[PDB]
Amino acid sequence: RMSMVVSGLTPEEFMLVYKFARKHHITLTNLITEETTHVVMKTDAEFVCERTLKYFLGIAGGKWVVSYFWVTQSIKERKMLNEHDFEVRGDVVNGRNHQGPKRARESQDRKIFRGLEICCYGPFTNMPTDQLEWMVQLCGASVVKELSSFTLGTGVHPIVVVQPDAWTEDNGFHAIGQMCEAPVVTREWVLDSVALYQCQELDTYLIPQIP
Amino acid sequence: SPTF
Ligand SMILES: [Cl-]
Ligand code: NI
Repeated sequence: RMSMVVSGLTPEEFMLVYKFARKHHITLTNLITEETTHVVMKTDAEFVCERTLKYFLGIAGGKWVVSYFWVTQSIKERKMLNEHDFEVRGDVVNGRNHQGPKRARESQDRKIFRGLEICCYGPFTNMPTDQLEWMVQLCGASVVKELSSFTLGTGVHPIVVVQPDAWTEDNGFHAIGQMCEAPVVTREWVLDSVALYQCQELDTYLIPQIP
Repeated sequence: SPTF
């Protein structure tokens, strides 16, 4: 049935969602899981939100990603206004009008990471690796833990995702192409890809690999 | 929550 988590809300706001939840017998939880069906986002008048992990895992799961205005309107009209009319068009990074969650809900038989082996390599921040990993799996990638664990052959397409920030290194990420044969890119390829729910050409995200 |  219905199970929600919220993102970007204040307690009073959260208490309103609780109110909503109790009235409609909807489950409400702290952590987003398989079962989670809705992700309630803080947005602006025009349904743009910030990009939070829950935002991403929401889209990655093709769950309902709906503006907080869904809640308050329902309350304000003693009834559940269908999710359809409160979705988030976009975010403060990937554009105010990309229909991300929309697309996602509309393509679980063809996921942006069809035929991809991804290795999240090195350290990340604000987002634990396993969550980024979970993300890409929800999009149909296959997680690989070690650079050397890539499935050789051709059937598949390998990719190394890094986040330069969390590195404070010398010969670290400029030199990944030395220990494997895959394109290397920043986390932004994934997040951007998931936001728009369109598989983004590596072009813009590749990191300089030494020979 | 953190933003990205
Ligand atoms: Cl936050
Ligand atoms: Ni190919």
